[PDB]
Amino acid sequence: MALRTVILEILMEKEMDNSQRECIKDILTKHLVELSILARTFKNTQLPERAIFQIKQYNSVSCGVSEWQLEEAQVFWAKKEQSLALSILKQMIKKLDASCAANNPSLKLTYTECLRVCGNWLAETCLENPAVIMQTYLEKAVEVAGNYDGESSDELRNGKMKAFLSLARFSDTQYQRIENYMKSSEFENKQALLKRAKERYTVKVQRELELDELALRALKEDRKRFLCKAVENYINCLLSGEEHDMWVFRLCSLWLENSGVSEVNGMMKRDGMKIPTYKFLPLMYQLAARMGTKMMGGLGFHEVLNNLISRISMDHPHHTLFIILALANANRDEFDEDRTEAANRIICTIRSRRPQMVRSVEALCDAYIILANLDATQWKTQRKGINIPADQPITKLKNLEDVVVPTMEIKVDHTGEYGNLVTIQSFKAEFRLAGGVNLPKIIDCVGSDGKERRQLVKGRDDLRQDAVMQQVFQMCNTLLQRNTETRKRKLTICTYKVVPLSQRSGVLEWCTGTVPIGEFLVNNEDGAHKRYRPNDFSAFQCQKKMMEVQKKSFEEKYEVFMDVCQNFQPVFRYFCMEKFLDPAIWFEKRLAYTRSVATSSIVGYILGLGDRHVQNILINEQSAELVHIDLGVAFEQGKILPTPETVPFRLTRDIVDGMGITGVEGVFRRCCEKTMEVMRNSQETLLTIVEVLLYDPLFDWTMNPLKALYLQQRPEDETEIDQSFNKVAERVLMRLQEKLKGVEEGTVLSVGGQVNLLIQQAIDPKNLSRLFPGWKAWV
Repeated sequence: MALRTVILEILMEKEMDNSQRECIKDILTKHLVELSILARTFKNTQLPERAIFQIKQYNSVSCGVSEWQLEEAQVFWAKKEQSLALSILKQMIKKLDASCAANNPSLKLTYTECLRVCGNWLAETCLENPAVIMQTYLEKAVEVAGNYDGESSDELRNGKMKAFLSLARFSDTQYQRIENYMKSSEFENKQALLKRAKERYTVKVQRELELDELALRALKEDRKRFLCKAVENYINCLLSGEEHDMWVFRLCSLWLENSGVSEVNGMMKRDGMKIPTYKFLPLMYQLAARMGTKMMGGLGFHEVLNNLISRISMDHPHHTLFIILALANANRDEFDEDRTEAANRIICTIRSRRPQMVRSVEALCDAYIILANLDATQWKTQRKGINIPADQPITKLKNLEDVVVPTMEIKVDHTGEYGNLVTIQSFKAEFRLAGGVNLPKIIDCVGSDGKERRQLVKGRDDLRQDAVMQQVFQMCNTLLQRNTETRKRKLTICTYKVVPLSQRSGVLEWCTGTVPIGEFLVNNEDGAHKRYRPNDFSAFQCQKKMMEVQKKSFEEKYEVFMDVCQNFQPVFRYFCMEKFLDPAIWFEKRLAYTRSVATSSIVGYILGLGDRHVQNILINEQSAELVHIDLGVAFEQGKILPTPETVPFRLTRDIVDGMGITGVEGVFRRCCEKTMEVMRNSQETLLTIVEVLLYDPLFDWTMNPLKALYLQQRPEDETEIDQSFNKVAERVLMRLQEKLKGVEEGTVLSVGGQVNLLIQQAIDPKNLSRLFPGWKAWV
C-alpha cells in the first residue's frame, strides 16, 4: 500500500505534459479508490480515511461523474457515525437520473449500485414507514427489469449477478415480513379466538375479518410473485454462478411447506426449473433426502411436483440419479407413504427410458444391495472367536467377487461434467471382523487402479436415522467456504464417506486406522505403564462410582472424585505424554489436531454434541482430525436423560492432553470467539436449515421425543403428539436465539464472556459429577 501510494504521488507530480495524462490521473484516482476498498476489506479506521483525504486533495475537485457518494462511503463504515448523507445519496440519484438519464453511457452499473446501496441502507434502518420502502422497492425492480441485459457492460454476467442480489434482497425482505405476519398473525388469531367468544360486527370484527381475508390473498399473491422471481434468479444463476443455494433451499422448503396451494405458481416454478448439471448436483444433494420426506399425494399437485423433480434430476444422472435410487430403495422387506412408494416407482420407470445405462445400473444396484443384505444376515448368525476369517461360503463369495460391473457409488468428488469413471471390478475375501453389537467386516474394496476402500458392512440396525449428519457436515463445509478467515486459519471439518443402504443395513468406512481410545488405554495400563491403575481396578472403581451415584446421596461424591483424580491423573497424563514420538514435522500437527478438537467442540456447542464412548471417540493416524460418530444426542436429548443434566459435554482430559498451560486456553478462546463472530452473520440460513431438519417425524432419534425417546433407548445402551413436536421446535428456535446475538438471561454477553462461561461450566465439578458414571470414569 505504501509503495503504491508513493507511485501514485510520483505519477501525480510527473504527469503535467500530455492531454491523456489527465485521464491517466483519473485512473490514478480510481486506483486510490481501489486501495480504499482494500482498506475497507481490511476493516481499518485511519489509512482509508487518509486515502479519502488524499483523494479529496487531489484532482477529485473537478467532479466529472461525481460517484464519490458511492466510492467514499466510509463516512458511515469507517466513521461509525451513520445516517448522514442518505438524503444526499437520494438527491445525487435523482439529479443523475434527470439530466444524465438522456445521455446514459455504457456504465449503467452505477445506477444498479446506487439502488443496491439504497436498499441496504433502508434494510439497515428498518424504522421508516413501509409505504416509502415499497415505493423504493418497486422503483428498483422496474429499473432492473428495464435496464438488465441491455447495453454491453458485462451485464450478462455482472449485471445479472447484481439483479440476482437485488431480487434476493427483495425476496428475503418479503419472506421476513411474511414469517412475521404468519407467526404474530397466529398469535393474533389466538387473541381473536379469545375475544370473539362473546358470540361480524362492522366496528372491529368485520373489519378484522376483511383485513384477514384481503391480507391473506395479497400475501399469497406477493409470495407467489417473489417465489417466481427467486426461482428465475436461482435458475439464471445456476447458469451464471453459485452463492444462491441458501435462498434456493429456503424457497424450496417454503414451497414444500405450502404445498397444495398456488397450483399455477407451482406449475410455473416447475416449468422454469432449468439449471445446469453442476448446480443441480448441489440441489440433488438435498433432493436425495427430499424424495423421502413427508410429501404424500397422488391426486393433488404432489404427483406433478414429483414428476418435475424427477425431470429436473435428469441431468447429471451418473451419480445424482444413482444416489436418489439408493435412497428410494429402502422400503423393501424382501426376504404409510404408499403414495410416495408409487411416486418413486414412477420416477424410476421414467428415468429408465435412457437405454444407455439406467436399466442395467438399477438392476446391478438392487443385485448388490440384496447381496450385501444377504451377506450380513447370513454372517451375523454364526459365532467364532476373536478373529473370524474365512467368509467364503456365503453368497458365492460376493457372486464371484462382483465381476466387472459399474461401481464407485460414492464418488465424493461430485461434478456435473461426468466422463471417465473408476471401477471396483476386483475384490478380496476372508475379512476379519471388528467390535460392536453386530459382526461388521473389514472389507477392502480394491479398485481397478488399486484404490482399496476399507468398508464396514453392517445390518439389522437403524443407520439411516442419523444419515443427515453428512448433509449437515456438507452445509458446514459450504459455510466455511463462504467464510473468508476460515481458509486463512486452515479450518477443516471431519467428513464421512459412508452411504447407508436402508434402516436395516449400512456400510461404514474407515479412513486410516481409526483406533479408539478405550482399548488403547487398556493396553497402556497392561503393558506400557503400571504402579497406579490397571484395567480391572479402573473397572472396579467405575462400578463403585456407579453404585454410589445409584444408592448414596450427592454428598461424599466430590471427595471421592477428587481422590480418584489426584491418584489416577498421571496415568493418562503420561499415557498421552508417551505418544510424543513426534518428529520435527509434528510441531504443526500438535496445533492441527488441537484445532480440530476445537472445531469439534464448536460444532458441539452449536448443534448439541452427542455421545462420547470408546467406540465413539476415534483417533486418526495422520489426518490431523478426530472423527467421532456421536449420532446419539440432539439439542434437547441431554434433558430426556434419567436425572437430566445441563452440561456442555467437554472433557478436561483431552484439553490437558493437548495443552493445559502457557495461555493455550486463551489462544483457543480467541480462536473460538473469532469463529463464532464470523459464523454469527447467517442467522436466517441457520434457522431455515434447523426448521428443515426438525420437520422429519420419521427420524424420531433426534429432536423427536416419543415416550421419552423410548425410555432413553434403554438408557445409555443397557445401564452404561404434534404438540410435542411444535413445543420442541419453538424451544429449539428460542435456544438458538439464546446462542447467537443473545443468551438465556437476555443480556448480550459477547462471545468472549459466553465462551468463558461455557468453559467454566465444563470445568466445574458439578457438571462432570452429575452426568453419568461412564463419563465420570472418562474424567
